[PDB]
Amino acid sequence: TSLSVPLLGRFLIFVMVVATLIVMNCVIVLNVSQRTPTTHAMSPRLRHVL
Amino acid sequence: SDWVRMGNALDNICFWAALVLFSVGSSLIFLGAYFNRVPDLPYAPCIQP
Amino acid sequence: SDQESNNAAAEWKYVAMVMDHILLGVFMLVCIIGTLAVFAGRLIELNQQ
Ligand SMILES: CC(C)CCC[C@@H](C)[C@H]1CC[C@H]2[C@@H]3CC=C4C[C@@H](O)CC[C@]4(C)[C@H]3CC[C@]12C
Ligand SMILES: CC(C)CCC[C@@H](C)[C@H]1CC[C@H]2[C@@H]3CC=C4C[C@@H](O)CC[C@]4(C)[C@H]3CC[C@]12C
Repeated sequence: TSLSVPLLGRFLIFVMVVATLIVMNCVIVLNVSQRTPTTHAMSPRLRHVL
Repeated sequence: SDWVRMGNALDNICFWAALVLFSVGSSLIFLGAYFNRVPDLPYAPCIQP
Repeated sequence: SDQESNNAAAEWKYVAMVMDHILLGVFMLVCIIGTLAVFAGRLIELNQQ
């Protein structure tokens, strides 16, 4: 039925969204970690921040 | 090495962010169930204990 | 000789990276555009009831 969403489905969709966000985060962290000076220039602002 | 350290720092802060998100959301979703007990109705139990 | 070979390899890697950036933009835009093009007409028609 479609009057409401069951708790089981809500939890599964929630953890799927969290896993998707964590996948995006892992891609970002890999992208930052593997930058080489022959491709990228050393961004000083983000370095100061982090 | 600088780039690797930046990645490590981002990894460290985002771990805590993700842990808080996961724990808080799961806890809210399941605490919704913990408070869905059968209402204390003004009736005797169906089966006498 | 190794330095020259590595510079040419780096040029190839740079080209691959530029392609990747362009394709990231294209594919995210296509995701949005398709998600709208499949549903938006019906959802607008139902909202306009
Ligand atoms: C994407 C992440 C953030 C959430 C994942 C869980 C989803 C499935 C949850 C989050 C909020 C939820 C909605 C919140 C409130 C209502 C109103 C109610 O009368 C019918 C169900 C409905 C419409 C829920 C459906 C399920 C829902 C959309
Ligand atoms: C999962 C995390 C990220 C978000 C949680 C949001 C909370 C507030 C949402 C998620 C599911 C929602 C519930 C889903 C369905 C119903 C049944 C409806 O008849 C009344 C509202 C009620 C009871 C919603 C209340 C709000 C609710 C508990």
